Amino acid sequence: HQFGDDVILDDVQVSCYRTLCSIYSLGTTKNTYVEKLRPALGECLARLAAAMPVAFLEPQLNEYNACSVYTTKSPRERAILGLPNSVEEMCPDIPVLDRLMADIGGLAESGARYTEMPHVIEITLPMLCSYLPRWWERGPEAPPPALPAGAPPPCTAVTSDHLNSLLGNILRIIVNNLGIDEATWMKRLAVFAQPIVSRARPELLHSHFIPTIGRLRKRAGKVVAEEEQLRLEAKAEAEEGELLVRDEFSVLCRDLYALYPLLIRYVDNNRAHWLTEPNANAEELFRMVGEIFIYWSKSHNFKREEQNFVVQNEINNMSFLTADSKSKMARRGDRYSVQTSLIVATLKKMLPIGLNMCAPTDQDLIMLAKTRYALKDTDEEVREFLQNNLHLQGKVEGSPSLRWQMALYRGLPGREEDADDPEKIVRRVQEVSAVLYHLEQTEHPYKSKKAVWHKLLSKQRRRAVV
Amino acid sequence: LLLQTNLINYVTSIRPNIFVGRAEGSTQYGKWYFEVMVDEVVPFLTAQATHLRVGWALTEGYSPYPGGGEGWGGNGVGDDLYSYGFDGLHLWTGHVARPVTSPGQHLLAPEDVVSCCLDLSVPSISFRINGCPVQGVFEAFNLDGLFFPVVSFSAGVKVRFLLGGRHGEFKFLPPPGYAPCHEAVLPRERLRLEPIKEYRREGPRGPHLVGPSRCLSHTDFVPCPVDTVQIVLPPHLERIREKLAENIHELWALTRIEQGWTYGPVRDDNKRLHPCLVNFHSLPEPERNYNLQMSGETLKTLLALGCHVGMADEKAEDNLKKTKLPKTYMMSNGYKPAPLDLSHVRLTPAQTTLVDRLAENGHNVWARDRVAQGWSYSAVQDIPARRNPRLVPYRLLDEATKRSNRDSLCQAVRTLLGYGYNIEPPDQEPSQVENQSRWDRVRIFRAEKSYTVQSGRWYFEFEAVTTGEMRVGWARPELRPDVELGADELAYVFNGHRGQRWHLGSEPFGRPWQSGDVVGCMIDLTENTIIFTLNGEVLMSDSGSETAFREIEIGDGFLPVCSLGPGQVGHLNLGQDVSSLRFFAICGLQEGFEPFAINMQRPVTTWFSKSLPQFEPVPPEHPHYEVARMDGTVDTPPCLRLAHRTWGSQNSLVEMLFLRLSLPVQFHQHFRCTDNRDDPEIILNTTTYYYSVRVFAGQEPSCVWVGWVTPDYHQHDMNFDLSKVRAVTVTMGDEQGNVHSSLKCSNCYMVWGGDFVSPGQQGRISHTDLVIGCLVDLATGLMTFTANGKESNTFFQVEPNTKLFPAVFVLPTHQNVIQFELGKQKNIMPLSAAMFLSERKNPAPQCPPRLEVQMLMPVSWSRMPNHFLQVETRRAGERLGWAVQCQDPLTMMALHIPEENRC
Repeated sequence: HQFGDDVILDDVQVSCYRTLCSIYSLGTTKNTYVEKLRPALGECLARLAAAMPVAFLEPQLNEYNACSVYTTKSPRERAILGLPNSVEEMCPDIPVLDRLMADIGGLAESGARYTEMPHVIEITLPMLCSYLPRWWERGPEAPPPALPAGAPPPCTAVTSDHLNSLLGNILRIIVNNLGIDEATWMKRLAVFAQPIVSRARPELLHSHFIPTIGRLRKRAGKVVAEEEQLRLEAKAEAEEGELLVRDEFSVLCRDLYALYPLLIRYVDNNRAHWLTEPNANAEELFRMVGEIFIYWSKSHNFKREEQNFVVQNEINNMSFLTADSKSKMARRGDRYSVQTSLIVATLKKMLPIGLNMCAPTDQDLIMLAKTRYALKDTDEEVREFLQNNLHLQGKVEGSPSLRWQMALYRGLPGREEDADDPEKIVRRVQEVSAVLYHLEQTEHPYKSKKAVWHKLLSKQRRRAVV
Repeated sequence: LLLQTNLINYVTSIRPNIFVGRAEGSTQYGKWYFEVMVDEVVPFLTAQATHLRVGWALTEGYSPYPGGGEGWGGNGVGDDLYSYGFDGLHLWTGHVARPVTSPGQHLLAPEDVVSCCLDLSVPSISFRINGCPVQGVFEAFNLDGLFFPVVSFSAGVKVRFLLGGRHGEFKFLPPPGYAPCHEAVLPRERLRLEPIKEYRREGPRGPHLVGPSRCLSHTDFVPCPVDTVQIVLPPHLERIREKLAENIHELWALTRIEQGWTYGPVRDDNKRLHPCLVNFHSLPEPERNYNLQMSGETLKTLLALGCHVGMADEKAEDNLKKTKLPKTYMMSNGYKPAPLDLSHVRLTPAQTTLVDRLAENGHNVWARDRVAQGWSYSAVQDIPARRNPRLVPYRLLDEATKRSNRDSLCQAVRTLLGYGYNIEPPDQEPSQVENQSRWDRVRIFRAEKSYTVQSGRWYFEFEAVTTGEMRVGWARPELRPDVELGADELAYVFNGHRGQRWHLGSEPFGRPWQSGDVVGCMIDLTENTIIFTLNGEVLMSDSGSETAFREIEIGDGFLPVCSLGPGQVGHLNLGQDVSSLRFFAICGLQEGFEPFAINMQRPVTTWFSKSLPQFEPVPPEHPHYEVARMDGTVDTPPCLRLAHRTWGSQNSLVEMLFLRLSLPVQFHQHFRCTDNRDDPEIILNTTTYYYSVRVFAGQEPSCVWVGWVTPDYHQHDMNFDLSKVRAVTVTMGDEQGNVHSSLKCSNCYMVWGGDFVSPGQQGRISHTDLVIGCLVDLATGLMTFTANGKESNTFFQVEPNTKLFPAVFVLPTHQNVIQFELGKQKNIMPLSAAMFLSERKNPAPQCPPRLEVQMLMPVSWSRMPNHFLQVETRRAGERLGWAVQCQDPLTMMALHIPEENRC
């Protein structure tokens, strides 16, 4: 409710400073008791940073802030209640934004694991995720009205570059701690990092997102290959190794539910551009998510471990999907649902990219490839099938709709008619058709009543079952 | 009988933004003058003659909509009882042209100047052609609203408004006491030429749909300060009165200094001097004589408004810190009045609201007082004429004056607080404006039913130029214009003023738009879903729902629809040109949705809700009202009886009901130059006809009006009274006086049952039934009434060829209200003989099926023309005035209903 600038002014600032600076001091202490407490401390610290009206990380410019005790009060005050006489001394232990951001970047490039920098992940980064946006609003790059922009200097210096750097460093940290068995901090890091993704620049895609999803996709491919081998060889041993692959699925899904929620926001803020000016990196990311979703639909263990992760870890997923409206504040099925699943949601969001890849004429080939995939043909099989049935491409001369659709295809700057080639068309149709077919299966599985739980017969024979 | 067709030109009306009126206590001058100069006129650009008319019109009722209307269309000045016009040879009112004599009679031609004068006291409207008098005047017309100059024209015209001063230069001197209309432009507005009640304009990307306009009233100019006469003031307030007075004097002096006035023996604005400023005691008494009451009124209003006033610190009330102006600043006198220090005083935000409120009241009191003295408003200041550019109630005032008044008042309040008289503001209270009528508030635009879709995936866009009340979505073909969009089951819409989705009620959905935001409405009839996007982002409920609506039943189908509230502007793109769609590619294309008009050669035809009330047959299934056709007996005549279906029940509808009969009686073209058995010769040669209305016992006659209506009655007034009937008098005389003719014109001719109820307020409810009889002689134009066989004094005289419908206006107080009795008196024919040619000579009363009860319905669907007249408005210059031009012709095929005389 944006009440901080009116509530925390004179002594509430002192109390909030003291709380903030003690909580930051915790970083030095290493103990068993601290470990369990750092999550809640970091959450409280984040909410304090979002609300607290001063910029304690940028004190040198506090002179320009009016919601500060040092400006509001006379120097003859602040002496009756012992104060350092300088904003910097209020608690110097907390570093400035520059130093803190530099330390985060250094750890990320070094490859530090969670154990080396646990204070950061659990306490510091959430605080920045709440600090940087609030002060980006009040600093330069903010929407300037004439007089407000020209009159008082901005206390803060936050720009979109700070947020982009922080997001990149966070992604680097996650990839460095990607394979580890125990990464309970990821779920919280994602929820804290979500807000700052809006300022994310386009270059972040190529710099960070593509390699992450590529590594994760490759791991999923290896695990499903092991699953196929374990099914190929079916013994009492098959019970063994299945535990292993389920563990791999659990850790993998943890990494996915950490990374995707940020990507969804990045897509929602760059889909318009990716569709107006086509982006090859966006298409590659679509291919990645499509492969992952295909593995998800094909594998029984992958899906069930995803569900288990979600239910045990109390992941909302509806928060991640609907946060924009929420942020702006203007039953097992309810807890987890396939449609709520991030794996399906990200793919649905990026599907427009893959359909933009496909020209309108290719729709007939897409339908045929869907039929073949329902016949359970392989990727190379559908490729050669469409290669031999390529002549069958749709013709605009027959229908008027294709005329204006193809006119728009021209209107796209990146598109050139001479660029289209048979191999491109067959590959493109293969990818989009596979994704759409598996998505149809997911949408209308008919999986219901597979294990009836109406238990009507048991309500009838209730005395007999006992 | 058969419908008639002819080709007619489109006619448009243009007015300046000058609005004049008369009301008790109004700050507004009665007499006004303007001129119109003709530059170029094409008599016959088409087969139909060019249309040009000049005159005055009334805001509340002059709604000439393009194309169809009364008579054969071409509605303009004088085609309604709200407008008064002059074409060169005739005076137009009520769609009737009355010849008027002028020297060199001729239809308006180039190099002709029409001088229009309006005197609101009489009231009267007069004309002069090229400096020569027009031997005819409108008078005795209604004053229920504001008057504005207007010219109605077809294509083939160039004209220039001359309003005086800069905004035109008069060619003939205004007559004495008649002000130029340029003096009426309000402080907050600038002079301009505008259409009247437009539902459509052009813009950069395309046509903009326009909602109803918010218009002023003659009462708005009346200042209405809160009453403070009956109160009592505490002794501390009485004593502080004079000190506060002299203090505001010295503050006035200080401000006047900072502007730059020095000591002067004379007060004038050019003189650059301020006498009062010598000492805060030396101020002349007359200034005190004015401002002591002003000071007292401050405190009296503080009491009236409910603010709690006490003493906080008598020590500060006695002793005060005094801020002295800098000795650096110099005065002729050498003494500068030193006011109280403002720094030691702080005011809460509630104090600021109190300041706004007391400024309202102070300005209104001053205004109202000057009005009693005889002052009036005028954009140009003339003190000898008692005209002021500020003599308007505070709300209409300009922000600059307004701000000066807040600052003065807030300094005065801080001065009182320095005196230490504590003031506690009361809690704020809500209020409702009720500016427009509910029917006139909202306009609905929809696609034509031909475009109804029962299958597919369709997309269309709606840009919101305003951020106010507008709703966009999908509607069923039988959508009622009357109901608000989404309240019923016939519409699924989104309202971005609040972030709501409407279908059978409101539910939160999505987020409000900003200016320029585009709402993409998508409908999937394969998945049976409705989707809304805002600038490429799918709006979601307070959940994960991507669909506003689900499980829709296709039924008849769906149509694009939008609703604009007052002061609203939208742009509806149905996708005829796909390139014009800004967010279709971002959302809708890959999803497969197609534009609603992807492969349509011509733009989709639209219909809009027209708030002009028209008479429609009473629905057989109407929940509240039932009409019974009662067969005639030997003792009783044929009858049409009205009953209240839902009387004495919650959900019942009790409101004014305007009813007429479907068929008229028409008066002769040429009027003649001057037991209980009907005599055959008399009854066969008579021209007198009769009907009656029986008001049943339990129905209050005071709530009943009986008589006739002309086919131009469109007045749907809940607060109905015979004073609301439109009336006008056309008077023609010789060059000097010598009135040859005086004709009264009115759309409504009726009698009040309160005039016939014997004085019986005690036991007002009467077991008896009241039978009001109405008689008309179709050869003399004479209309008379009977109460219970007793002749009433009320009589009417109407011109030949007039059409009149039997009419009853009633407010039900009973389940059995009224009975149209279509019978006869001795030697008088019934209405059937007059209505039907075959029965002209048959006295036997009878009610054929065509005769039926029709009820006034405020709103109706009307087709929006595909093309609109292109009108150029400009300011040619200071002397030339404001120029209006229409050069390109437009024609419409008109279908004319003869009995109703509309097209």
